[PDB]
Amino acid sequence: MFTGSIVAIVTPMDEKGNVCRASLKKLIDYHVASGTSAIVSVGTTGEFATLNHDEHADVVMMTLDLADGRIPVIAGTGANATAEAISLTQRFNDSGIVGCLTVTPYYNRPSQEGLYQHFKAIAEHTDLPQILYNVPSRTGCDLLPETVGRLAKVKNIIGIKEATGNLTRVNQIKELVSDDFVLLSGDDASALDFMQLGGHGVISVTANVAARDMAQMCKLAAEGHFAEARVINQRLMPLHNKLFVEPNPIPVKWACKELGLVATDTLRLPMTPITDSGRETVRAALKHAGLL
Amino acid sequence: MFTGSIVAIVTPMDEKGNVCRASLKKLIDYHVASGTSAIVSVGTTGEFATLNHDEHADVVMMTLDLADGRIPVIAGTGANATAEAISLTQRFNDSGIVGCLTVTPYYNRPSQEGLYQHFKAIAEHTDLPQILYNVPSRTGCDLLPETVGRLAKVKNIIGIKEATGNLTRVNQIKELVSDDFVLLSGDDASALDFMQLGGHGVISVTANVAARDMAQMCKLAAEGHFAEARVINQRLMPLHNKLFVEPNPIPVKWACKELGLVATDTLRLPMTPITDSGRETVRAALKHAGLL
Amino acid sequence: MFTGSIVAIVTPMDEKGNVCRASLKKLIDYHVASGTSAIVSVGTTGEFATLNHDEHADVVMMTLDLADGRIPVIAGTGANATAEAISLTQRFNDSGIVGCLTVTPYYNRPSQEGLYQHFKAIAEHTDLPQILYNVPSRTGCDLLPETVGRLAKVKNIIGIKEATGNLTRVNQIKELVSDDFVLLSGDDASALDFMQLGGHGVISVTANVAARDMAQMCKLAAEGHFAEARVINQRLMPLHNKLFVEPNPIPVKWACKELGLVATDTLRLPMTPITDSGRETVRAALKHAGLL
Amino acid sequence: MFTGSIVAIVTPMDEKGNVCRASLKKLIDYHVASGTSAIVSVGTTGEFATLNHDEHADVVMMTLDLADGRIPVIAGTGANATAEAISLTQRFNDSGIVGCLTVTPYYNRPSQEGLYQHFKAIAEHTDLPQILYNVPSRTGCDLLPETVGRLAKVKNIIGIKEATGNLTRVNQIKELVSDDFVLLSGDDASALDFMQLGGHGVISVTANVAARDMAQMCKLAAEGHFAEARVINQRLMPLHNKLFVEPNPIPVKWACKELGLVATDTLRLPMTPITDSGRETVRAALKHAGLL
Ligand SMILES: [K+]
Ligand SMILES: [K+]
Ligand SMILES: [K+]
Ligand SMILES: [K+]
Ligand SMILES: [K+]
Ligand SMILES: [K+]
Ligand SMILES: [K+]
Ligand SMILES: [K+]
Repeated sequence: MFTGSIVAIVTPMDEKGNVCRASLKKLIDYHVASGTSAIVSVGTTGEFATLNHDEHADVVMMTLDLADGRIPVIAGTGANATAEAISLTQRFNDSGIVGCLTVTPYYNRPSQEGLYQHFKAIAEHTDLPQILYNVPSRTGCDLLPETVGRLAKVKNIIGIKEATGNLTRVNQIKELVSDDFVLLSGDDASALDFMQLGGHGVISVTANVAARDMAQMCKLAAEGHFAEARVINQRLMPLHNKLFVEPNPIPVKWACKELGLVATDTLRLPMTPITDSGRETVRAALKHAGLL
Repeated sequence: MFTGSIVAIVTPMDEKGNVCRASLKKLIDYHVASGTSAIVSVGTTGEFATLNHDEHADVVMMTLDLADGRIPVIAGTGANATAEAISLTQRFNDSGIVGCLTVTPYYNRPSQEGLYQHFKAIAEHTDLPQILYNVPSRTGCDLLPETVGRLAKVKNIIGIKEATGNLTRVNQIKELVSDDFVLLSGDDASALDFMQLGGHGVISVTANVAARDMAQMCKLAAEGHFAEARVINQRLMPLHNKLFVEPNPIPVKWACKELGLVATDTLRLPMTPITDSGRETVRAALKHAGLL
Repeated sequence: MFTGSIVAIVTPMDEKGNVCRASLKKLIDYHVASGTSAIVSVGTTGEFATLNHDEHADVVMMTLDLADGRIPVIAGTGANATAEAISLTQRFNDSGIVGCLTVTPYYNRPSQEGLYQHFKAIAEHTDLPQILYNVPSRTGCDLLPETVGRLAKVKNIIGIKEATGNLTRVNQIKELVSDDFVLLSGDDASALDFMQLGGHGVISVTANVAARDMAQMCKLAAEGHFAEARVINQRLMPLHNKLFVEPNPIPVKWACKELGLVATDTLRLPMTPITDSGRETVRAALKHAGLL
Repeated sequence: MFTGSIVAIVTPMDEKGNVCRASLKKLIDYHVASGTSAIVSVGTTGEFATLNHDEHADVVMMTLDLADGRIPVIAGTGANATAEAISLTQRFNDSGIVGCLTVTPYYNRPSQEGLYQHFKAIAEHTDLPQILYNVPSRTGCDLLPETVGRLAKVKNIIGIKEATGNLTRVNQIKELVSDDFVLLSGDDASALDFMQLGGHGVISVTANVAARDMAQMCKLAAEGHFAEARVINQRLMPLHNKLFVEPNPIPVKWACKELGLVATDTLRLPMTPITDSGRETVRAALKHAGLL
């Protein structure tokens, strides 16, 4: 499933920074009960940067085992070297994931033609649906609508997570792709706007702690009930902003701990513990959302 | 060693995309003959992003072997996970490198406290000198002067490669650190200005192809002869700009090939071959510098 | 009238840079026949910068006389000194204009509180409806949604022309103002998106040469027929971009000459004649729109 | 005359918002005693935006009268319409000013060809020396080095106030102009760096309140004594930053009042009185500089 509220799920850790199976179970149960459409496993919010390929595959496989067929799982699979992306994708072929979320190469700043060759090569070598991921503020490069148009002609490139926050991208892309290509926001604060312009859903950080409200917001949006959706969005807006008051996923992991969804808020370096001022901002946002 | 013209050396490849030992030897001999001060091996221009850690280590070790003590070698050792950076650095402990060039984590956008903890942990697990490297256009992170001050207190953090192109940073950093902390430019087009303000050298892309001119420019600067240095700078300014007409190191590899310094201009995806227009542009820049 | 397609009309000039009454008549007749909602007289596109207060008032009065009750006229009235804005507004009180379009002070970069006092003072001293105008790329300051919310409580501050091109502003403002407050795009390339998010119309440059299509696009948008509107917008998109290929209103005046709507494309310094390359780009855009 | 520390002098006002002659005399005497090189009258810091042209001229003429030949006076003379700039400049022909400071047109965002034609027309209608002034954060326009080169060929265009804060511009401009073209900083916080790179002085906000320190800093720079100059710079760096904690000249007027240099800190809307927090911040900066 590639529409609606999709959670960019945390990778909960114990105090030593190893994956906490019990906490992950609790989250997956929460998303199944709360109507989340799908789970993105080991994306950005899942600390893809700091897990190696083996830990990464283990978390995706644990997620699939715990989901037990009840919710679809999408794996984070991007890399900044095309061979590495291909490699990582092969590990998931026939795993039971429904698709991959693959970020533009970071740090090396490829050209548009380089992005086109990168994602074309990845798609060629799997039968899994690929969702492109554009987030220039993190990567240093910006996959432009013209190149998305080119890539959308590849049979298994099926959509994009557009995290620029630049809402003009929705209809720039839409006009260049077919009606079945999925447009997903990657920017929780602008996501409702993104859906109102023609987007199909959101791959969300806020959904980690407000799963039911996110799922209902996205359904109302899909039905065209934007005024109703916006009431929900206004209650969630402080979270949409304050989950980034310190680097993601520092705030959202602390929030999940505060709600009791995970045992510890531990992260791996270079992520560091939430500051006291951040705890206060985040808990105020949680209370605005009605969650505490 | 950590002053003057330091080349950010290309990792020359064969047509298959693997290191070309004959080409590497030819470059290293060229830098020895030309008066280059040091070699940074497998930094950004060396394709750090697309070599695996074994491949990376092999290139460093080969470079050291071929240098044969004639020219000091600094290894690129950054990572966006602190554990990974510590592992990569440990590969080189007792190798013969003189220090490490370690980039701010990319993609995961840590806080300044995160950057402090990351670089301090790395510095604690080695005796090698550490050069911090700040290049926010690539990483999504900006290591601010205040934080560089805090880190400069760690015994083996000894300098910074400042690749913002923002020349105010020179004296902002200089006032927070001791007189022996080295300030190196990471932006060829502003590097002579950077030295004019107090910087000690440059880790240079241009020096791949204008090694003697860059070493002479930097000597003239260190001696206070800025007008004479500027004449050299003006001859090189089109290369300083046009070696980034397509993503680095696409242009500089082509230029190396055109000058007969390497056998092929092959790179790894997502870097792609230079365009025809790019070739013309770089060729004009080489003609301007008097190299072709 | 403060909804639909509102034209930011050129001030047509003869070869000496004086207002050409015959050309202005022709434009006004064109807008009446083409279903334009209202005319903004001596706004940015009308060369407010280069007319003095007397020429400015004369053009607004000539526009009103030529309109002859058939189309509403809004006057550009902004200034960067609050006393000057008040002064200029008084000249129009009881002129027959329906409202004023008042830009944030330019060059002096006032605070939000300064913007609040500026526009509050202007509104206090007239009974005319005021439409606020935010265009940071020109002024150096950005009237933020919180301040718009404060100002919208003033009885005669009735709407905003939002020219940031940042579409998140639509619902940030909407949630802070009453349902009768008018939200108007000032960015033709994003205007349809702006209306789809809840905006009420556009104060448009493109409407100078595509009045009928703009009027129909905005009506379809108001009715919620966004797919139908978007077909029109895609035919107009090259104009929406290429009317800014050189500084506005250089392209649109040349376009109006090419269509025969005005006798000359003359402007006042520091605007200079369209380049040959600009003529070619603009005429290609006109042909894409079906206008030539 | 056009080197060293040039003060961008405040236009001190009474409580009604009109020029305070006693205050103006007190400032001018202060600059004479302090070793300030020249006075820019009714530039940006002098509230050019909120004085009418008669008021502006009166302030210039009063300043000249009070200077009584003891200190040279440069008039602010910019406008965003070329005709208006020519008129304002003509008011001062034979006045006794030594030159004019003329800003790039603001708001109307002319092209580089437009900027060339605007400044060349102005220079053609006077015998007075013209200092170009580039401050894109205020104007929406950036006068690039190439264009400054073209303009430097006009006999009476003799320098530039470069207020981008982008220090690469120093040597970019210097290489395109003759040795007698004057380069002045318009950014106090980077001005010592700007002089280190080859600039000839600063048109300074800080010099309103630290005139002797700024003149001594600039003398030390001209002589090549940068380390000694930097000590002065470090003492002043909090003022250089915090005189813009609220929009200029809000902080610097308050500071002048607090030091007893002017009778009131009144400004004209849309500038508003300093906030309490701003007062505390500026006061701390004055204490750091040793002035309070
Ligand atoms: K990693
Ligand atoms: K497809
Ligand atoms: K990699
Ligand atoms: K140290
Ligand atoms: K004007
Ligand atoms: K109102
Ligand atoms: K004014
Ligand atoms: K000249």
